[PDB]
Amino acid sequence: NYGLNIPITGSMDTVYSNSTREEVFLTSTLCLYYPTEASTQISDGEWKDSLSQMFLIKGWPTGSVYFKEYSNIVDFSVDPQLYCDYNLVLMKYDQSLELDMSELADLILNEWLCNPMDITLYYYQQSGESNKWISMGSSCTVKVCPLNTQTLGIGCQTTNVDSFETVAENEKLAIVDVVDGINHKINLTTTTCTIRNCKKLGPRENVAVIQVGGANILDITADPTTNPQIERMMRVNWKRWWQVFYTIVDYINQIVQVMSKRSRSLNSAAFYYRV
Amino acid sequence: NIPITGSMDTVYSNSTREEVFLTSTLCLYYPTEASTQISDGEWKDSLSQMFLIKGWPTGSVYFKEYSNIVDFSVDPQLYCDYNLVLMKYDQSLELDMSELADLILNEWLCNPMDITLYYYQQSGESNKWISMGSSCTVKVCPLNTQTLGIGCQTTNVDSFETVAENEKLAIVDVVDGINHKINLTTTTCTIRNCKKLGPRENVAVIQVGGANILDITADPTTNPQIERMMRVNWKRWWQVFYTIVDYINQIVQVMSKRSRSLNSAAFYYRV
Amino acid sequence: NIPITGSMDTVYSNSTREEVFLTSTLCLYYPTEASTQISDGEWKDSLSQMFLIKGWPTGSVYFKEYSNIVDFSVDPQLYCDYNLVLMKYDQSLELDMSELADLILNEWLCNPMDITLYYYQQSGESNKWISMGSSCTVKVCPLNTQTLGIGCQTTNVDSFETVAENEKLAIVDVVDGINHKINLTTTTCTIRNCKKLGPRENVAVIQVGGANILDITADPTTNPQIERMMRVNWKRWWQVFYTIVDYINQIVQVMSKRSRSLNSAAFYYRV
Amino acid sequence: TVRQDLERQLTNLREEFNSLSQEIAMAQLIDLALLPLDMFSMFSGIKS
Ligand SMILES: *[C@@H]1O[C@H](CO)[C@@H](O[C@@H]2O[C@H](CO)[C@@H](O[C@@H]3O[C@H](CO)[C@@H](O)[C@H](O)[C@@H]3O)[C@H](O)[C@H]2NC(C)=O)[C@H](O)[C@H]1NC(C)=O
Ligand SMILES: *[C@@H]1O[C@H](CO)[C@@H](O)[C@H](O)[C@H]1NC(C)=O
Ligand SMILES: *[C@@H]1O[C@H](CO)[C@@H](O)[C@H](O)[C@H]1NC(C)=O
Ligand SMILES: *[C@@H]1O[C@H](CO)[C@@H](O)[C@H](O)[C@H]1NC(C)=O
Ligand SMILES: *[C@@H]1O[C@H](CO)[C@@H](O)[C@H](O)[C@H]1NC(C)=O
Ligand SMILES: *[C@@H]1O[C@H](CO)[C@@H](O)[C@H](O)[C@H]1NC(C)=O
Ligand SMILES: [Ca+2]
Ligand SMILES: [Ca+2]
Ligand SMILES: [Ca+2]
Ligand SMILES: [Ca+2]
Ligand SMILES: [Ca+2]
Ligand SMILES: [Ca+2]
Ligand SMILES: [Ca+2]
Ligand SMILES: [Ca+2]
Ligand SMILES: [Ca+2]
Ligand SMILES: [Ca+2]
Ligand SMILES: [Ca+2]
Ligand SMILES: [Ca+2]
Repeated sequence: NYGLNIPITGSMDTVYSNSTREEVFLTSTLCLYYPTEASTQISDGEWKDSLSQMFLIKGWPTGSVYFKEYSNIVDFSVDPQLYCDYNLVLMKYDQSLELDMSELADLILNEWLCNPMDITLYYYQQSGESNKWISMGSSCTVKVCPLNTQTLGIGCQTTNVDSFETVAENEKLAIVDVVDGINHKINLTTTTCTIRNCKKLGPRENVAVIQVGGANILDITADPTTNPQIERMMRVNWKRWWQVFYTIVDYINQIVQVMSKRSRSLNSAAFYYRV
Repeated sequence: NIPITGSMDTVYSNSTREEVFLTSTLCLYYPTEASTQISDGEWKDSLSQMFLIKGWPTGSVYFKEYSNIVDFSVDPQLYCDYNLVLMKYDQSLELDMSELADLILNEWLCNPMDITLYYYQQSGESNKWISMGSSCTVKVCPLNTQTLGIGCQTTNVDSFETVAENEKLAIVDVVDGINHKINLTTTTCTIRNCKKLGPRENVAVIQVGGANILDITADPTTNPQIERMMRVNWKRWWQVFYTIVDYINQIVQVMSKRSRSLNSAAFYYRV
Repeated sequence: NIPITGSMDTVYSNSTREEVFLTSTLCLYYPTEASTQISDGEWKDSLSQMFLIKGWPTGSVYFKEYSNIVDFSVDPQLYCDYNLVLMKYDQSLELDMSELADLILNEWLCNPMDITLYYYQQSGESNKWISMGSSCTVKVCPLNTQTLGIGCQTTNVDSFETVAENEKLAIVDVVDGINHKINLTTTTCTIRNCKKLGPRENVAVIQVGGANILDITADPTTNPQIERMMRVNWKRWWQVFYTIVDYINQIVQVMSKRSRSLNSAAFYYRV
Repeated sequence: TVRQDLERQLTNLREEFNSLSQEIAMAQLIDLALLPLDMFSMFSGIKS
């Protein structure tokens, strides 16, 4: 009950000062998320310790820097648990992974509120532009069937799964947007892949997605009309992972000056599960 | 146009969204590969109903298949009122995609060229030559004040500087101020001297594939981004169409109605 | 409609003929026998050049051939901004010719009819049922409040009272206020419940044959010779077309712009 | 069984009421208005 209604009065003259303190941990924690390809190319295994030593001179105490290895973009998109405070995610760009990278960026860079979806028993809808559905698991073959006012499937027969429309097939992660205001019947392989009704709150500003490779393709906003460039949608140019990591360490002061530690959650899950 | 005097303390009039939905037509131009992936044919009707939920009348939406980017590039006719052009990106079609986008997104006042006889300058920065047909091959030969070619014998076509070949569409710009002798394959391709007016706000282009590459402005220095050049990632054409339908409010808000006194009759799909 | 206040002493404006000719389009619908007797096919170009002399720009005139009156009656789309329908008359085509003239000259507001389920009434003097298709054979059966047909058995279709047979187009009026059950060949012919609003300013019908026989209004009493029901005698289609061309000022003067906020999108040949 | 009758409707009968209005007086419509017509009284005298 932090009194989020009474106004706060500032002043436009006095004074530029310091931030006093905050006592819940000794200090912040930086947190790299790199693919296995970095380790394989580096061909080492004292390199995490070397990078910690090289962070120490930049001014991070030893215990603050953590490293997390993931198989690749698609295998990491499933339940991306950001166990940490200042998250960087080095995403190697690869052609045909454009929408997968956009999915992961839209998932972690923004703060989501997800409810369960019991597909077998209910139809489902979308409240507004801010409401997506997020399907995750080993294999998500999300076949939808929209229904008119009369509960007759338009372009599909509700009793014949074949007639359905496959919005996204065989994805580790799929953010699906169907038209807002029309009931749908969903069908996906509930043994492997789960699905959730996820509304989009404001942005999550612990996380910085560093596109390691090509052009600027991360379209976080599903709206085709908008395509903003966020300060955390980082992009760097690479030939070698050692060069990438060295740039990160060298410029880490700016990397954390663009983010903000405040927007953090108890659980490491990338969304608030509101049941 | 006379001066339009107006206040600054006028009150905001009511929203015209319902009126534009009720008295306009939306115009979806999609590639045939979309339909092939869809593997359906009640899908036009289903999308029309899903548009009806958003506000358009039952007939207000017109779907237009086209073969592919170049086949739509040759003679782009937009038979309707609020135009969306789905435009898939694949590599090596960057320039032709940009040419098509420029042609549909800018108005052109333009007239034919009798290549067999005359020599044609270019008036200024906003004066191109648009060549369209089954197979265009512009071969230009600049001249001098003495009407002698430079880097090109006026007789021998072999010395001409080809600046397009096998293109279904070519927006060719040459040095503005020189008389050029052109050879172009008269049977299977036409060329017309065109001048660029203001934007054709009727249209908007949704690039379905990779990064921003559309450069409507031939000028190297300026590469502006226009509200009407949307870009949306994709893996499934159902997802693309569903996003378009869901955000059709915003696309139409981006797109403004045409305003140009056309002197040439053509078929439109109005209400 | 909001009031509009105007004086009675303001000076008359200038002639708007040039502006309307430059901004509008004219379109002629003629039977195939016209081209057959002309025995030509440069004649569309010839007549367009002829219209240009009186002041219709080159693309503004559209010649839309139709096979014959009865086959044209089905789904008449008038793809234009000023419509002329040349209409040859032969005896025994009186009623169908009058039906088509009524259909196009009078404005309509139509809704679908579901013959299979509902019993349908007629709202009043301005309401009709229009059936269009390759072959319409409507068979109606009136009912009581207890759903016992008068002069027919509601279950047996033979007893039904046929009101039109094997007609491409049929505008049927029946006794207003009595429920009817209908039987019309749902695969072939589509029937719609329409109300006759005011007149259509856009279309003029040039009867080419015989007596002033058209009766647009189903009411027996009123047979008013509206101005857009023009008539002319003929022996040569060339003479007919020259007459129309020479007097095209009078014809478009008799017609006028269409003023209705439509709700059914369709192709138009506007400029 | 029976074809009991057909029955006039609003569309057929509103013109009849229009043509029936002019016979209506006014010095005693006031008395009829003053008398309170209940469900019994209003429908008591329908066609006998
Ligand atoms: C209005 O009246 C006509 C007059 O008959 C109706 O024609 C009837 O149409 C139905 C189907 O539309 C025919 O049914 C057929 O039944 C046989 C079995 O006997 C079956 O083998 C066929 O596949 C078909 O289902 C029926 O035979 C036909 N009447 C006659 C005398 O042949 C018409 O259907 C009526 N319109 C409506 C909307 O009901
Ligand atoms: C604020 O931080 C700076 C860091 O350079 C420090 O020098 C300064 O003393 C701090 N403010 C005060 C009032 O001490
Ligand atoms: C999903 O579809 C498969 C086959 O298309 C079907 O066996 C399965 O029952 C469906 N899922 C649900 C929850 O009905
Ligand atoms: C005027 O604006 C209000 C917004 O609350 C809307 O409900 C109403 O329909 C508008 N008027 C018209 C004629 O649409
Ligand atoms: C262009 O050159 C080719 C090759 O000689 C020739 O066949 C063709 O007629 C030329 N076209 C024009 C328009 O000069
Ligand atoms: C109307 O006609 C008169 C007489 O020919 C002419 O003087 C005047 O300029 C015309 N008005 C316009 C607006 O052309
Ligand atoms: Ca995906
Ligand atoms: Ca389907
Ligand atoms: Ca949505
Ligand atoms: Ca976007
Ligand atoms: Ca091209
Ligand atoms: Ca040369
Ligand atoms: Ca130029
Ligand atoms: Ca440019
Ligand atoms: Ca009978
Ligand atoms: Ca008829
Ligand atoms: Ca009637
Ligand atoms: Ca009459």
